[PDB]
Amino acid sequence: LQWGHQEVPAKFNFASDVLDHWADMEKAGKRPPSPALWWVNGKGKELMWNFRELSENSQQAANVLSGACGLQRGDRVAVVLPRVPEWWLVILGCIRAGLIFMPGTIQMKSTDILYRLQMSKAKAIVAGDEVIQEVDTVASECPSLRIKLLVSEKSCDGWLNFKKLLNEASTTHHCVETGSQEASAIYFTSGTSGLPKMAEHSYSSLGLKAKMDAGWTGLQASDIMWTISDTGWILNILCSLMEPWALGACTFVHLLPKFDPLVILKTLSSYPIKSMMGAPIVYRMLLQQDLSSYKFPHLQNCVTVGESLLPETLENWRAQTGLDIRESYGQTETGLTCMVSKTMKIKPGYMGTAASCYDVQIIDDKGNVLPPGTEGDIGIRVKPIRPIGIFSGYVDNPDKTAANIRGDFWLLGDRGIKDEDGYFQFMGRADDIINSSGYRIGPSEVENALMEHPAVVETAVISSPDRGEVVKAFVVLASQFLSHDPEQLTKELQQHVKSVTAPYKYPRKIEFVLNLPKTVTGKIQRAKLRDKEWK
Ligand SMILES: Nc1ncnc2c1ncn2[C@@H]1O[C@H](COP(=O)(O)CP(=O)(O)OP(=O)(O)O)[C@@H](O)[C@H]1O
Ligand SMILES: [Cl-]
Ligand SMILES: [Cl-]
Ligand SMILES: [Cl-]
Ligand SMILES: [Mg+2]
Ligand SMILES: [Mg+2]
Repeated sequence: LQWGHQEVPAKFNFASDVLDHWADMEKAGKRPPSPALWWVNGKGKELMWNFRELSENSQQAANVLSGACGLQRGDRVAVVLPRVPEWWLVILGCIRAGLIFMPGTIQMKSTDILYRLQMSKAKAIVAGDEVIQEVDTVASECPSLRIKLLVSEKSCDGWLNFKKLLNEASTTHHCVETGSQEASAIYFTSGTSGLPKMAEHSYSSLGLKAKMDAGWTGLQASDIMWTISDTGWILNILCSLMEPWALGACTFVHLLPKFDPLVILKTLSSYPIKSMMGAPIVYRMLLQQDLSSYKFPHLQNCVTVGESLLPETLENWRAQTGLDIRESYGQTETGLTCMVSKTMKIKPGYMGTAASCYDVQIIDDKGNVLPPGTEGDIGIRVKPIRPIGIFSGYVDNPDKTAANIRGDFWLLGDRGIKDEDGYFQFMGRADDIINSSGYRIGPSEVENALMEHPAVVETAVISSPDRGEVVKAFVVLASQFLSHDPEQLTKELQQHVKSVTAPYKYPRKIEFVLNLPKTVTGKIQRAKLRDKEWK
């Protein structure tokens, strides 16, 4: 890879360097025993660890992984757990013992579990009892897999008993003196644009970056943050674990087994949660609940990431709660990239300014920095100095990593515009923009236009070969419209878009379909549709 060099300490480890500072303050009486992790299941069980208990209990976890499981420094460990405290303990265990943690969603099918296990050559899997049947259907096809570690109230033959081993383990573990650029995590990307990519992160690219970013949410040392996230995604490590614990703040975890928005509302209203992080969908769902009946005067900080925060959602939330939602932007490869900080003015439709380690710019085809107000590719300067926070590269695929470097910049693959104050506005995934008859057409606008029509339940807008190409809509019809003549309905839909947007943006092709392809997270796979359209 030719992408600069870093200015980092030789060694870094979040457990030893950040977390164990807080444990030591408590132990030296320099700080009172302060809550670190507060977990509830929504059924009347709660558990809380202070910083000393977290440190002792996660040292036990490192002992289990390194001792009982025989795992050696650099060994790769898949972690497929729901929102249970053992996820936080196991990840910390991995960090202490110098093991590469590889989190995945419990929402995975057995074919996804096979793909990840095989692709990553995982030596271990840590799972809960609701995924062990799926794991065991495919585990024999995974020749690198040596250890199956189960987190459960029950035992299963073939699986080591985490909870029992944890309790037998010493609360003293000698934390590995891990290198700042040594591999700490592998995150599989969610698969929006294609097969999941294996994104390697270092001890510093996660923990030092998080340390440097600490407090961007508005969180402070005496506060409680609720990050609402699947444990399988990078959001969970960066905001659920690292942000609060860099600050000595408490992280709040609700099992939330059904992701029920009324449960989220009740939780916010019943617990002294000062800050929350969730995808835009969380706020949208909350706005459809009865916010007159469930007040949360304690809540101060509302942040979001993952997709565009609609000005409409921002404005309704403000009206209904008196709070701002502060948007952030990034990707698995880069972590927190742009954000609206606690002190910054909120500009609806904009996702903030560069995160501190980063020179984020809009760049042209040659890698040159563009003036404000010009649409281009969003990029992070990586030469001559690669900033702390950027990942280590795609596992096994250095060609792929190199292919995203343009001149001095890492390409995010997203289009944007930067305003006069340096705020970014997201302008779509670069590969999804349609070029027809010398026009550039973004799919979101066409999709939104289509969705206004009562006939349309869901839609994806993609390029199709023609005039170079043409705008095509895939449309899932409302049941009552399936009986309509499709030629006539196509014309009616084409005419409708032509009336809400620039007429050069209308879908010249419309295909009616019964479902759209989506990732495990529900993101429409436009690439997949596009690939098939071009054949
Ligand atoms: N505030 C925001 N506004 C609009 N889009 C956002 C955003 N924050 C993140 N994103 C989108 O989410 C992407 C990062 O998502 P990731 O979690 O890294 C997996 P993905 O890129 O969807 O899958 P893939 O890499 O497997 O194709 C960004 O590159 C961007 O397109
Ligand atoms: Cl320290
Ligand atoms: Cl729930
Ligand atoms: Cl929204
Ligand atoms: Mg991506
Ligand atoms: Mg509709």
